Amino acid sequence: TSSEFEVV
Amino acid sequence: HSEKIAIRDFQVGDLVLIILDERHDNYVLFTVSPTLYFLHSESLPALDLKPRRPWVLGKVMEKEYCQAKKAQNRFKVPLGTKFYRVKAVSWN
Repeated sequence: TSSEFEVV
Repeated sequence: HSEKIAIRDFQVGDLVLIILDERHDNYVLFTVSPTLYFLHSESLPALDLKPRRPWVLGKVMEKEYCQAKKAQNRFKVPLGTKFYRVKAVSWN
């Protein structure tokens, strides 16, 4: 999940 | 009444129309923003949604700004796309 997207 | 649906600049407490977006395989907020506002996965059960009902009315609890870091992702957006995830509960 953290591979796919992150908070920015 | 104060019960009118927000369409932009979503704030805690806003009434929002949460709709199934088939092209992005997710629930989103109805908006006139060009940016996608996805429903946060944690909010699905309390809205009686499943990971489908076409729309539900919710109350905004939290907003988070995100970016896709891989080209293949659950939001069906390209690498680098920025979008929001919104936590919401039922309006009723």
